[PDB]
Amino acid sequence: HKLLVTPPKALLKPLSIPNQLLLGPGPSNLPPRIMAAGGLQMIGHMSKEMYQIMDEIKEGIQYVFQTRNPLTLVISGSGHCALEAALVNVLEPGDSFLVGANGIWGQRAVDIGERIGARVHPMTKDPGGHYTLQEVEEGLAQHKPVLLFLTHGESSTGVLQPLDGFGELCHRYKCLLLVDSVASLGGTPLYMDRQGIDILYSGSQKALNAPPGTSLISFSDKAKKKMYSRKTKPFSFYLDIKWLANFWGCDDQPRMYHHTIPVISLYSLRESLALIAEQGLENSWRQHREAAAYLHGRLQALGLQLFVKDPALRLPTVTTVAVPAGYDWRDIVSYVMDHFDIEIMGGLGPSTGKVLRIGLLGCNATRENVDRVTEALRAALQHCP
Amino acid sequence: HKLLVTPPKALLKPLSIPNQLLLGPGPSNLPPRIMAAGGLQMIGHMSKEMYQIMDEIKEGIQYVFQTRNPLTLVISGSGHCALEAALVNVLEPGDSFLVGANGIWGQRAVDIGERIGARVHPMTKDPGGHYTLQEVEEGLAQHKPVLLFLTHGESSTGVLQPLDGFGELCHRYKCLLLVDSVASLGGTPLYMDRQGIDILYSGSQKALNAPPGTSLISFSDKAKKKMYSRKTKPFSFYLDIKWLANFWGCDDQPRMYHHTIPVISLYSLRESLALIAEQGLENSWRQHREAAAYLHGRLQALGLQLFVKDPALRLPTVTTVAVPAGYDWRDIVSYVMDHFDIEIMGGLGPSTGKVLRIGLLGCNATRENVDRVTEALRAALQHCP
Ligand SMILES: *Cc1c(COP(=O)(O)O)cnc(C)c1O
Ligand SMILES: *Cc1c(COP(=O)(O)O)cnc(C)c1O
Repeated sequence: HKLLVTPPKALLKPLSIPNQLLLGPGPSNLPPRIMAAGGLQMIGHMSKEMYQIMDEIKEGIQYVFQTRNPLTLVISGSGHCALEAALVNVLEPGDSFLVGANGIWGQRAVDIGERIGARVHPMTKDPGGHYTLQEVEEGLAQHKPVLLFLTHGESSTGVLQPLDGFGELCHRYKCLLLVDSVASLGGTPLYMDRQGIDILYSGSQKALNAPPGTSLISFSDKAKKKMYSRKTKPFSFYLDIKWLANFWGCDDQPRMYHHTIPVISLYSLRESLALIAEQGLENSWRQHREAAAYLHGRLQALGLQLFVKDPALRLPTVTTVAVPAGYDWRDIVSYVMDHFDIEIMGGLGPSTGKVLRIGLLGCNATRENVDRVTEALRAALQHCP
Repeated sequence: HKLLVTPPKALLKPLSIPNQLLLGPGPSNLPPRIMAAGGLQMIGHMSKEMYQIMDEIKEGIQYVFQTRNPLTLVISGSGHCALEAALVNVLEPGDSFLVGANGIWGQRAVDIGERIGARVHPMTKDPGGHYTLQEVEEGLAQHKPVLLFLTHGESSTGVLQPLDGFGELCHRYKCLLLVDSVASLGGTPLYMDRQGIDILYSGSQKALNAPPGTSLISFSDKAKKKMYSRKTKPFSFYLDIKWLANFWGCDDQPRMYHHTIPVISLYSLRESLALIAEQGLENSWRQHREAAAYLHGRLQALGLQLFVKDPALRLPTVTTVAVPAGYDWRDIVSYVMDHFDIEIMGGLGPSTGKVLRIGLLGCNATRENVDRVTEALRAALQHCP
């Protein structure tokens, strides 16, 4: 009858949070509109009003993806969860799957691919390598895979991958194209339909400035074919597209309960799509281009060296800087946080220990924050060791 | 170069939401403290401050679960996603899995079990059936399963399942116990450790009144054994416990990035655990008992008949009422919403069409809302057909 665990003393103090300027690869600081909807009251997860908001979010994804794919919806999970949803519904165990292992994203896409039992083919490329359209038409012709995965914005390495024709290509091989646009969406040009991409996904907490935990996905009719006619059943119920599609209104059938959508995160995601819709994709693209170029200038002035040699290959949203020799990078990062309240990051996966990563995302890709991060990284450079 | 999709006109209007009194099985209305943290700014998903909040959330789960299991953490997904996480790490394909199919929850637990390739054994019981400790010791002895699943609070049917000894039992069969306490946690007594439960999970949007999209989970050392020594790799990367455990600080090794936790939802979940810690589990349990009894009284007065005959079996958090003959239930539900701005629900799964469901959850389990829902359901009863 007696209680083993007593109420935690930490929980009896008020929730307090530090004020940080988040200039790493994400998540990023939230604009006022997005904090506001986050503080909103609940409505029924199946009210007609919730359905209306969901439908608006749908159009929002279609606008930012540039597509009319009826099979377009939010995944109730982080970026990873959309990637996993893409793979777990598309790949039968047995299917052949070709992955551009450019950075950690291609690796994760492999790890998942393996886990769901697939003939995965690692086109390994060193941290910084953007796959050649020449390397691709060889790789896929060679392995005749049902699916290719490619990272658009490689936030692990800072690479901006060209996408043109790969869609036209893959289609000729009866191959569907899967693109990770989590870091790239909103920050650089992308056209799901015109570039004939089959599965595009992005995440909430990058250029869109919504809080992390939701993600975005769209399937071309070809993918819709393959998924609705697979013999095997996806190893996941949570991520089962047939269920998700229906509840999200992509069917002929009335919405059936599947799982409880994250209502409040949807309010905030909605707003983030409203915001970029008001700005406009091209205006937003330009801002990210302009901010990144500015940031590049200042870093080079500091004596710092950009990690990606060719500028046309540089991801505007996440800039990667080689590590200043004679410096323990961790100090640099710590000094920025410790003295300026600013978050920047280091390497991830392949790029671990080899780079610093600086993000410029949505309402935060500004000349000012470029100034703040430069003036912070200058000071770091002065007294780090 | 030209843009197919134009910015959606719906997104160019401000986000507006109706004011609803949510008295169904969840999600429920949010208290002020929980709306406030929801409107908070972002911090680094890997800042020491985020780690501190996560650790406080951990204690919070340990307190509300009544456990010291080191393997205790939040799942970045709805209730379903915790259930799926439990199953996908515990069950090897081949393993024998025994499920109390009392309501839709047992069914979902089957569907998943099948999907991950398991020897699932459906102890079907009609909508309302609480498994007999007698039916259990037979079923599990018979099938020698590695895992049993049982719904604690059956929100599909309104049944409150007894749990005592099943833990002691299952252990004697070298069987791990898995309990769904999503609807029951905070609202009725439950003691993970004292009742020797092996895997307990709950969800954020029921009695805790946090927004939907996160969930809670804990593994006993026995489960921790089985999971860290399975030969096969879980069909999911997102839900892989080895990765999740590490990032959540349950390891000897420093936290490695896995996926981006939903920072803002964590703020809100934290607060919801702070709130129940201040109230206290027994005080909260009593409130739900008192409110439910009150609600029961009023429903019976209306001529309405409680769906679960024996009162000791009634889930305090979700009350189920048989459908008044001569009434199309959908009208009743609609009339409540249309005239009173109140949400109540109907059947789900097995109980579809056969019942109405009324939820009493956390700060919302109050005599007042019992009054409001009674006075709304009286009026409905007057002029429904
Ligand atoms: C941030 C990011 C993701 C999202 O990962 P989560 O942590 O799961 O949200 C996915 N892909 C890329 C390329 C990213 O930069
Ligand atoms: C509400 C509830 C859940 C949660 O389901 P999600 O919609 O995935 O959050 C799980 N189990 C039971 C018994 C519930 O009442």
